[PDB]
Amino acid sequence: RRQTVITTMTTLKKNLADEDAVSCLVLGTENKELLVLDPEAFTILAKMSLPSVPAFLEASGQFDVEFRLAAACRNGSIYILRRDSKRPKYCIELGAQPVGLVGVHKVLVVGSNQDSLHGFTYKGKRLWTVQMPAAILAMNLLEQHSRGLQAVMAALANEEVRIYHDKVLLNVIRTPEAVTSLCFGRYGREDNTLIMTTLGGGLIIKILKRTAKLNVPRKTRLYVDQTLREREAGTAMHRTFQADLYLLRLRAARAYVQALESSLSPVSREPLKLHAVVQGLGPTFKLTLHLQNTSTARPILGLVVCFLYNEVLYALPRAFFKVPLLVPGLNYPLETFVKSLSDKGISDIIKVLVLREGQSTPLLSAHINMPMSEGL
Amino acid sequence: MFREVLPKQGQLYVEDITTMVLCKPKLLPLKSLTLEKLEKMQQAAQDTIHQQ
Amino acid sequence: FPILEKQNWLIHLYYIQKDYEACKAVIKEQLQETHGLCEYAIYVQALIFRLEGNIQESLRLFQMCAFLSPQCADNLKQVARSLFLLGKHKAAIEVYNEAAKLNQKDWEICHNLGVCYIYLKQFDKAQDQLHNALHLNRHDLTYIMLGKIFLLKGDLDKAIEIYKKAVEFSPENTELLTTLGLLYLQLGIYQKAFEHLGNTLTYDPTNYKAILAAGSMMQTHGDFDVALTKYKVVACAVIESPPLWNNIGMCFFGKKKYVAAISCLKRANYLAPLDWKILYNLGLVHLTMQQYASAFHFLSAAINFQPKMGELYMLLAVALTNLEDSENAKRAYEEAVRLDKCNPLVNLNYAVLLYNQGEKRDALAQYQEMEKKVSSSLEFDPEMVEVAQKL
Amino acid sequence: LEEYFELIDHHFELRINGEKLEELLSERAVQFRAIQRRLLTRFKDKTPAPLQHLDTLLDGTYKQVIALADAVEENQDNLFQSFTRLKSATHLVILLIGLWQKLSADQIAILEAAFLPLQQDTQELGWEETVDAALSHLLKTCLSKSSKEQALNLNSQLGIPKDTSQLKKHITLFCDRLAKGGRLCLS
Amino acid sequence: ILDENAIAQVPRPGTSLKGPSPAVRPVTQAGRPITGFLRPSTQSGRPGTIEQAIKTPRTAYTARPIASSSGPFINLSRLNLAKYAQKPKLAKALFEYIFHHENDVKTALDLAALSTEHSQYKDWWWKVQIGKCYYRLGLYREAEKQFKSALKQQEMVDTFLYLAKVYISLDQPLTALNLFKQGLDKFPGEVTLLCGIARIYEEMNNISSATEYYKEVLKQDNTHVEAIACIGSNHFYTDQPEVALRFYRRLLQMGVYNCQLFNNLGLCCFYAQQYDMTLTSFERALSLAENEEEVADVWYNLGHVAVGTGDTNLAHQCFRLALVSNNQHAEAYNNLAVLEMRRGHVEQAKALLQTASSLAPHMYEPHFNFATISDKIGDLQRSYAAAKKSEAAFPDHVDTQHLIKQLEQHFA
Amino acid sequence: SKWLDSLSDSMANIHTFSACLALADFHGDGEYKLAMGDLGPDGRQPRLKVLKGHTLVSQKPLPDLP
Repeated sequence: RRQTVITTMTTLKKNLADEDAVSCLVLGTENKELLVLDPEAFTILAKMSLPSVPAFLEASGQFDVEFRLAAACRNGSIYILRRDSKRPKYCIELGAQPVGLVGVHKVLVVGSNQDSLHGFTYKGKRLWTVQMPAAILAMNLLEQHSRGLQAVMAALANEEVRIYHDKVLLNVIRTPEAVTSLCFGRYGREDNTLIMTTLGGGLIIKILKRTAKLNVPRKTRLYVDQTLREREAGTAMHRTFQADLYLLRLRAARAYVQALESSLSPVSREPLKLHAVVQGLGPTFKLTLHLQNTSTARPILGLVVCFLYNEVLYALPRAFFKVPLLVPGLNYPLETFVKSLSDKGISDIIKVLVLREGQSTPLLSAHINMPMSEGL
Repeated sequence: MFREVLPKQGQLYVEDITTMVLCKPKLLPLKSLTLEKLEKMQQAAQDTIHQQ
Repeated sequence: FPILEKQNWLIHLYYIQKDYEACKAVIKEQLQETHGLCEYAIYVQALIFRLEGNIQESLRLFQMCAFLSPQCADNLKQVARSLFLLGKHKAAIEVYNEAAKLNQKDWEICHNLGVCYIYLKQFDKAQDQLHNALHLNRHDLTYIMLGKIFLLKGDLDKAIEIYKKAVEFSPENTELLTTLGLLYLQLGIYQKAFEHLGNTLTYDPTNYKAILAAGSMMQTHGDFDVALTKYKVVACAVIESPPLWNNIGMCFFGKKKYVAAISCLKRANYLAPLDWKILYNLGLVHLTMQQYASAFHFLSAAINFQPKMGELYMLLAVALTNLEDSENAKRAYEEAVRLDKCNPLVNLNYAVLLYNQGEKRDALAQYQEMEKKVSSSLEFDPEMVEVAQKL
Repeated sequence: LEEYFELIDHHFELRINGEKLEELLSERAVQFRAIQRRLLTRFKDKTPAPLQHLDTLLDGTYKQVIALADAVEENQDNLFQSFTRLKSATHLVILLIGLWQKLSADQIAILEAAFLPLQQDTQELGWEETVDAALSHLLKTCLSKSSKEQALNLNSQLGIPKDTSQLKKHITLFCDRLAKGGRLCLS
Repeated sequence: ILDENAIAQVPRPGTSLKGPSPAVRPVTQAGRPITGFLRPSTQSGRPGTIEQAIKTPRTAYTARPIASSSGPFINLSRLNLAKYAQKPKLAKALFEYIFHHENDVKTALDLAALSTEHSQYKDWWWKVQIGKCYYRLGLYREAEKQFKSALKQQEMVDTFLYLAKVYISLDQPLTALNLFKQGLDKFPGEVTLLCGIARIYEEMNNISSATEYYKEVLKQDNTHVEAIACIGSNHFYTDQPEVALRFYRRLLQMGVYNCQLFNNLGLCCFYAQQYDMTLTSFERALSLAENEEEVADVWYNLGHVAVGTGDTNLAHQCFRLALVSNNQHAEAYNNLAVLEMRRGHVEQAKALLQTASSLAPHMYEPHFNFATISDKIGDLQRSYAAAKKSEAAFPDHVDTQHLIKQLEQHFA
Repeated sequence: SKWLDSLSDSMANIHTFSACLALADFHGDGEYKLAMGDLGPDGRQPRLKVLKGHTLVSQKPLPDLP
């Protein structure tokens, strides 16, 4: 059979709500269900249907006439359960999974995974939100009836715990290590005991006393002399710079055309990109050609690589080989083993030509200055 | 004798938009004298090896 | 025969406190014991992977969680989300559709379909889907995406209503306030823009994206020292940002600190050599400084970066008039007057060039063109009347 | 498609064995380097001292390194033989696919480019990843119409897989979608 | 890597050898901005493992490609060094021959030991030579002993610089600085000592004192190529290109005629707004370049000039020529990809930025641009993997932080 | 300094949570104890431990994790 597991458990008051009243359990099954039990934990009083597995629970009021059940689930939402409603129908999303849930008499705080608290109303309308400096590990309730102080706590991950009322911070403490669980009650014989457990173990018990301009640069004589020369001889500068720009365009076009002629550009309709890396000292170097098809979606079927070296200095096993089908977007490393043959250190260039199989003009090329041999 | 009037107000950015940055101009570092001598002595051996 | 999900609560509590170390160990132990089929040691593990940079193993494990629970809308949502975190939006849409044919009452599917159709440039379907996402459950990000749709597709006339309705509720979001203020700047309104930018600055005093626009608005209506202080507020947070230094250089150019403005403008230009606004500002300041050789250079650069402008060619022609090149100034002024529509300064300056060339014939044509175009500048008023009476 | 997969699996088992042998050789080399640095430190020191059998650990590590090097050499030779036999098998398979359906010269050239990518294996690119990327792309741009599968299953990478099931699935799917009447293209 | 001599393993930050941000000054490693005046003693960072040092460019940690470790007139195996040691007039020149010509440190040390014992250990020169033999044999302390014993005999700038080398080899900057100030107490205005102090201060990367000591060198020499080049570079990159143009025109005035000097003069002239002497300097540079990497750098800088002028086509051609001349030029790839994405070709830009970030991982611009374009189209996984490497390259960036925040927000 | 510190210990391996740890009266006479279902040091050994004063009085094994 397919049973379930219980994850969250709190109590709910029957009719009196004093120190001697009878309380009834409320279980949150792993199956998305809430079981409102009996005073003696043997029979079911109610079965409530929830849309997601609850993680945190809050029970306010008296069960018979006025019960409010807030359920923080795993889907990052608070669902409230009232009388006659088998389904909540009043849900509030937090945007992040709720790490805690503590119910103040009027406001309901929800601790977010985004390191903050969000105070909502029991009708489904947020009224405030406060930001934490670090993560929220555990939220509990600090209630002292002498001063009527019922404030939510916060066990932050930055090695501190800050007690929070409606909006104000107070009584922030420090710990030698970030704290994972806090409890405030009448432990021992003090109405104001707070016991706290470190993320690494250990215990810290605290008893609350009842007596609570810019970098704008500078300019020197050189700058004013240069600006004076520019103001007195601006025309000649303009003319000679335009002449120099014309000559530069001329020479750049010349070199671009010469490169196109020799096809020496490792980057050059017909999309490709290749560059050759050399690795290793010693007589044997690993020469890996990183080749890449740079197109939207079009493979390149017939291509082939041919090496040009000095056959007296380098012994290439396979100086010519086909390349795989180049899929657009993947860098193919195609490696070879160059080997220096000269007994004396001689560094000679090696050319690489990538070309079609039906054409004789290289599609593109690359050069590599082979380093020294460091032989034997 | 009329002087052309220039606008007194420039163009001001009203939002910071992430633009691809370029690498920065590279001042070629100079060399020492020992380094030049070492490189020339390294290449002279190559030249004599090729010239034999 | 042991219970399947024995420790889902413990795994959830370890994952929700941002541990990702003990949670992983408990996940591995649970999976080794149960030989799989846990559906929540895989789910939380994939979410942890997604929290790290990896969005591939997250997709794989969400695929496994969908395979375990074939009818579970949240698993399909998570798989489509893992797709959308990669570049594939069509497949994300086609998985969100299946996630919707199992649950027709959630806002997340519609919001994510909107943001996907946005990346797919299908604006009708995106717009309708985001309207639906509002009607199911209004969220801030849906409002932002709808405003983005109405800005990309059309005009701010459609975005002002949406952003106003958005800021109407939950008015503490800095993004909404700041974007509505920016869109007010984009139009003639300068008052409500200041209102919303101040509303933002009350919450966040050091908001860089709002300080920049506030300082811009301030510079526009004089009072450069207030904008300079606004920029001093954020100078150290962003010490190298071209827009900030361009605005600071225009501040220093306002109060006749031309050298300390050339400095900031050149620094901003070095950090962004492809930004036409800094080039235009450098050209203008070098015109005001009467250098006329760098002014032409920077204005020609800004022309080569944004050529469909009228003031650029006007300033380039004013730089060419003092460079002993009057024919180039003629053709530049022709380009400008053809490419300018609502700035009479170009017409007045071309009239000045013509009248100084001894023509006095087409100078009247440029004067009449200016007077047809038209009104605040103190020194463009006098030359208006002096080139009138002397013609 | 079934006596063809066993050769692929033999090839991939040899590849995985080679990667394991190499990651073991890495550890052996690190041990040798550490013990060698210890011995060099003992050498540079003036004062005499017992070797503490550091030389024995060095000899043991050296024997391990030589054994692993010989193992890697033999695995490389076995991998090369398996690659040649796999090349012959895939030649036959492309032939039988180009006959089993009236495939022209263009589609036969596409198949020869996709299935016969390399001449031998290297520690950065192997037959499996390359043919898998090529087949995933050929099914992506030509033989698929659903975008969900196009993004979920029909993806291409150039890293050594942990299993050959994706490659075999893609090959069977290729033959299937050819049987229904599909045809290959490039654009 | 394989030689450990520093006593302290993790010493205080500021006492070990092992300014403008990478948004202004180009870089060579994660940090270590590019320097002026390459000298063959520059280490400029160090690798972590043998694999990283091998799988990187051969000239990324030294001015020259790294090695594995740092008829005939007279046959060394024929002469009895015990007889040439008796004659010091022969012994000194013979030792200089063996040491600097043949590079036989063991026989040189044998000769030097016999000579020193012949002189009854009373001449500092043989002590310095034995110390040098030791220092290049590997024994630093055994060399520091001889250098100290030679300083005791007679103070010389040579022995001071030798001890400085020894102390820097043992990773002890603050000992070398005290020794240098002691030497300056002996020689009140020596230029090599001040330059060594400045080199140590720049290796420790506190430029605010290296500039002071280079200024002292200038007050002494005023033709020093090292101090002039360093102060000039620092003046150029801290948005003062006119002072750098002056500092480099000084080297031009002193007969220096290089490819580096003229490209530097071109950069300075253009960025100091002197448009008449800008491009002729780049032309002289292209003329003087005795390499294929120098030509590529000059074409890269000409493309920078062009893109500062506008006319992105000329800069396109110049970057492509920088690639043609040096295939492993990552800045050219990055800038050409920026111009491509300016045109519209996104896939070309992606591939070129991937190539750039593969060639130089220590740079931050290719990673940032790849992450930016990815995030623009989607692919938040690639955007994260690239922005995180950007933050690894330039960890105090700003746009990288906003990108990482947006990404980590999309992941939840 | 409103929070008077009482005990700070670090050897107590108490890896409970903020919900499986509750204090109440357990033998009358106005002496409140604190019962907690503590996991293992890692989460392997479920052990119910109760605390009176600041010395451990009874820890006993539990079938499964509370």
